Amino acid sequence: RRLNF
Amino acid sequence: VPDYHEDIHTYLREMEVKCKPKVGYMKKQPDITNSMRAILVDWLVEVGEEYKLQNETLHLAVNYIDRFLSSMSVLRGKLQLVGTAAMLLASKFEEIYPPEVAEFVYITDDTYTKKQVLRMEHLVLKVLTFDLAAPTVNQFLTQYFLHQQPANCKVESLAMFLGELSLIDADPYLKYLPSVIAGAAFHLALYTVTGQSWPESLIRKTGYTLESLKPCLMDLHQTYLKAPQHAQQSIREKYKNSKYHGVSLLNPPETLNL
Amino acid sequence: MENFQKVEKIGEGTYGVVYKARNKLTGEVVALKKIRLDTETEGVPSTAIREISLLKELNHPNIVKLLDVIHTENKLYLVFEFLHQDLKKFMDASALTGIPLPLIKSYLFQLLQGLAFCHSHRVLHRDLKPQNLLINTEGAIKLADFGLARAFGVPVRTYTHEVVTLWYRAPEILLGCKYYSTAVDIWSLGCIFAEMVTRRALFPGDSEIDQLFRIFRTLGTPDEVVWPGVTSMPDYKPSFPKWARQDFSKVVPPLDEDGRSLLSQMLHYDPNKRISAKAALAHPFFQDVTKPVPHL
Repeated sequence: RRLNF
Repeated sequence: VPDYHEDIHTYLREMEVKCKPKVGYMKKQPDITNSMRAILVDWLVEVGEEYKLQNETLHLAVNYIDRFLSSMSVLRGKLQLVGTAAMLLASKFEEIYPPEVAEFVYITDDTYTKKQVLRMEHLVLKVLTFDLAAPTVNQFLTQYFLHQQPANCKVESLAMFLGELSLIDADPYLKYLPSVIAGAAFHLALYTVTGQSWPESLIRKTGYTLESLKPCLMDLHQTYLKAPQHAQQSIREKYKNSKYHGVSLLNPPETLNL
Repeated sequence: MENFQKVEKIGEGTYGVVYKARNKLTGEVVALKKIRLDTETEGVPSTAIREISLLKELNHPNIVKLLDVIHTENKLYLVFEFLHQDLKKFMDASALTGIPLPLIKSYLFQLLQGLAFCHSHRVLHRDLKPQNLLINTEGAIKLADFGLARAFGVPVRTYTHEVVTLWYRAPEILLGCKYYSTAVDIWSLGCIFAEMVTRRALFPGDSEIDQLFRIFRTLGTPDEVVWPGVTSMPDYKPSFPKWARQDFSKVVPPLDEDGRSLLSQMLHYDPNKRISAKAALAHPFFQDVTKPVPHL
C-alpha cells in the first residue's frame, strides 16, 4: 500500500 | 550464564542514553504528526509479518526513523520512504538474508522507485552516521527474561506485545528509555499472568525500583487497556497467532496495586 | 578522496580490492577498501553496514581501527589503519621453521584481549581465521574483517547453511544448533592456536560431516556426560562412529602442560563450559608472556 497522509 | 551479561547490560545502558531521539521532535515537524507516525509504524508491523522478519528488525527500524525525524524535516509524502529505507537498513543489519530491495519497492505499491529507496538508504545512513547498533526494548526484555522463576512462555510473549504497542505512540513513549519501557512491560506482563512482580534480582541489576517504574507502567497499563480500541491494530492481530500463545486476547487487569 | 594517493593493491575480500594508500597531507599510510555502490542493484551491502557500525564502537589496541568513512554519490570508501600482513601469510612463510613459541603466546594473548573486548560490547565476530588476523612488524596482532560480525543484544540466529569457512567452525554449529554464542569465537581461536603450534590446520574437513568426524577423531565422540544435550541436537545421529579421546600430547606435541591445559578448555565440546576470553586471560599459560617481534 501507498500510505495516504 | 554469561561472564558479561553484566558487562553487556551495563554497556547497553550506556548506549541507550546516546542513541536517544529528541523528545519534542514531532512538534518541530511542520507537516507530520504523531498520528501519521503511528500509521507508519503500524504498517511496518504488517511488513514484518508479511516477510517474516524478526521483532528486533522492527524495533531497530523505529529507532532509525525517530532519530532521522529528529534532525530532518519531512513532508507527508516522503514519510513512507523514510520508513521503507529504515526497514531495509534494519533488515540488513539484523536479518540473516534481508528481503531484496525490489520487495521493498513492492510493499509500497510502486509509489517510490528502487533508486529513490536506495538514495534514501544513503541519506539515512549519513544522518545516523552509520550508527545502527541501537539498543531496543526487545534487547532489554531478552536480558530481563533470564531472571524469571521459572521461565513462563506466556509472560515473555505478553511482554513482547506490550513492548511493541509502545513503538506505536510517540505520544508518551518517546520520553522513556528502552530499559524503562522493558521494565514496565516485564512487570505488567508478570503481574497480568501470575500476580507476581518486578523481581529483586532485577531491582538490583537495573537499580530500578517498582516505584521508579510507576509513571511508565501507568501509561502502559492505559495503553494495554485501550488496545482493542486503538486506531492501529496490526500488533494485536499479530499477537493472536498461537506462536504467541494468543496473549493479546487475555484480559488485562483493571488495577495494578501500587 | 583527493588527499589520498593510491600506492598498490594489497588483496581483496568482501568489498573489493584493498589498496594501500597514503594521506598526501599528513603522511599517514592507510588501507583503502572501496565499494562500487551501484544504485540499481541492492545498495549498501550489509557486510559494510555491520563492519562500519560495529567497528565504529570498538576502539581497542587489538582491533583494526576504522579511521574514516568517505561517502560520495556513487562510491563508499573505508579507511583502516594499515597492517602489512595476516597470520596466514605469516604462517605459510614460517612453515619449515615454525612460529616461535613465545610469539604464539603473545599473539594468542593479544587476540584474547580483543575478543574479550568484543564480547563485553555484545559483538560476535563469527568468522575468525588466520586470514582475518593482521600483524605488524612491531609484534602486534589485531582482529580484522568484521563483515560477518553480529550484535548479540539479542541471540543471534544461525545460518541455515552458513557461508563461513569450515575449518574453524564449532561442533555446536555443525550439529545444527539454533543460536550462536561467544563460545564459537573461542573454539576458532583454539584452532588457530593449535594451527600456529603444529603449522597445520587442526581440523581440515572437506564437508560438514567430514568436519565433525575429524573433530571426533581427535577429541573423541561426545555423549551425554561430556555434553548434556548432544543426542537431542538436530543434526546428531546414533550411528556416529564412537571414537575415544586421544591425548593432547600427540595432538600438540611442542606445547607444555599449561598450553595443553588452555587449548583443551578452549576446545571443550559443551558451549556452556568452554572457557571465555575473560577467563583465558587469567590462565597461568600467560604468566611469562612477552612481546617479541616477528622476523617477517
